[PDB]
Amino acid sequence: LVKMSHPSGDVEACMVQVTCGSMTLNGLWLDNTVWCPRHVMCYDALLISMTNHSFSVQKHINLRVVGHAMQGTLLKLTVDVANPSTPAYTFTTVKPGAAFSVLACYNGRPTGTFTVVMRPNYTIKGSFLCGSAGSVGYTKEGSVINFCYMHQMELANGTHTGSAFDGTMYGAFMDQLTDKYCSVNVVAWLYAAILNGCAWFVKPNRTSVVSFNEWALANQFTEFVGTQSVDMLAVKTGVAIEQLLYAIQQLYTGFQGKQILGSTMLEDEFTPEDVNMQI
Amino acid sequence: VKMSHPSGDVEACMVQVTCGSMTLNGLWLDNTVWCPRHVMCPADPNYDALLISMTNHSFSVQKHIGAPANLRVVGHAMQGTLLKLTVDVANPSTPAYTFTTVKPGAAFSVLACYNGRPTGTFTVVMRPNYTIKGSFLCGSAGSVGYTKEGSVINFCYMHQMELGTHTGSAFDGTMYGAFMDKQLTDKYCSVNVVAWLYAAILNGCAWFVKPNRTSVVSFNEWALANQFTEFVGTQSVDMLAVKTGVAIEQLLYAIQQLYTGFQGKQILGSTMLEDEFTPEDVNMQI
Repeated sequence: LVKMSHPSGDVEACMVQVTCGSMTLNGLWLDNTVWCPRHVMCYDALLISMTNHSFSVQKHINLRVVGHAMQGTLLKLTVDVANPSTPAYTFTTVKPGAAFSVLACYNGRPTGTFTVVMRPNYTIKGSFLCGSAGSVGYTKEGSVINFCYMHQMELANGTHTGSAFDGTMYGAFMDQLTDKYCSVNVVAWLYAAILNGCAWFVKPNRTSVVSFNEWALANQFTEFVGTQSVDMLAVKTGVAIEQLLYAIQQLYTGFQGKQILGSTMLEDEFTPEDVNMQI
Repeated sequence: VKMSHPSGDVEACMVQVTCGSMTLNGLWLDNTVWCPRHVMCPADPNYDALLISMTNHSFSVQKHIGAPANLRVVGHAMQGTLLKLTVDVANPSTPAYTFTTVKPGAAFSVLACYNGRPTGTFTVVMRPNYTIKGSFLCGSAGSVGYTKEGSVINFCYMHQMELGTHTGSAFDGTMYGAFMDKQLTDKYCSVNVVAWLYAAILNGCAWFVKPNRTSVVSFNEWALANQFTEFVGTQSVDMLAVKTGVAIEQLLYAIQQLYTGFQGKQILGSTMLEDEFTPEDVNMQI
């Protein structure tokens, strides 16, 4: 079990530096659009201020701005060349629990890639430094890249958030509720354990989904919704979901010893789809 | 967080290499395609023999990503556990590159491929027993590991086999830890826990740094019998030691008492030690 990101090449070819007056950060060049975070101008008063000569766009790794809009927390620039390296793409929101890949960029230059999970408090625990705004998070299905996160800000140490390409910011933060354990990913990780001969924590005892979801409201766990991915894990291991929901209720109380895939606490950052693909 | 280099560069150089009924990945730089030598093996073999049996067209090289399609093999040599295949088209997308061998504790990025197609990228550290903890399935041999200083790619790994651990070749042909294409006990990476501690100090968890200090030379001989690696300090560590004020010898003592166990305490809310982040990592991310 490894934190595994999509290869970053397709996205790499779309990362541009967008600049406006003093501030500069990362932009996403798709077709004739350049997406970027709007605080590049620091709002409706600020938009009237600018002209197309207020934005310069550079590709590092020759563009003129001939259009300007704002859409939510995002600037929708238009440019005179369609990116010849534009992947087949989509805009979509990620619901909490789900994982996506991040291309961390600075001054329009990609420098790192890693995977994060969209936390239940609508933040993400990645590694972002000053000027990484405009880095893009994405997943990939078949051949269609699917862009789901533009980076914008850092709330406290290590907690970051950002927007979907519809301009909406995750968790409505303007340019934090308590975190919870993603119950369905914990379930996946527990199945991953069983599939690697580490099954000391399984009992015949069971907790119904409804009982667990009530218990979850009281202990900062997410509502469990079963999926085909989880069901396939159930079949292969022989161990029912509800057994795992019981073991969670007990393991949270403490590991009393005793390890699971090298960890002393619960892991909620690997998804069912993650586990299936890797095991 | 575990953080791999962008892969677009390397993605441009991945090909599929076919020989008989066997297919895996190769790396395409200049006129040379490197691939693991067991692509020659039908379902203990004698590689020098099979390499003789190789005819002008026993090798086929497809490139799937970017602009297709097929490359003609023009000559074939063996080197170590790899094949050096020469092709008449030079890779236009070849970058500046070197062939470095990583040492244990060092971290490199892997690009996992299947039939020439990149499918995922992650980061491993090379284990003290010369294995890596990857995610690799059938047909992933040929997947390459690399680091990038400047815009220079340091290719350091070609994936060969599964032992649940993994190993492969340096690009000079030599398998890591001298495994054969037909496991000693792991140890804790002393310098990487030093680096991990330093990230704890830098983050507000500083309780373990008693003013007592164990020297390098003595921690080392201690390590030889408690499954730690010989500590070798580096300028990267020293930056992490000036920024905190805590001396290396302090944490070397702290490892000696923390190995016994955490006595009901948390560092980074970890009960065991983490040896999978490097001083370079800490320096970059904190």
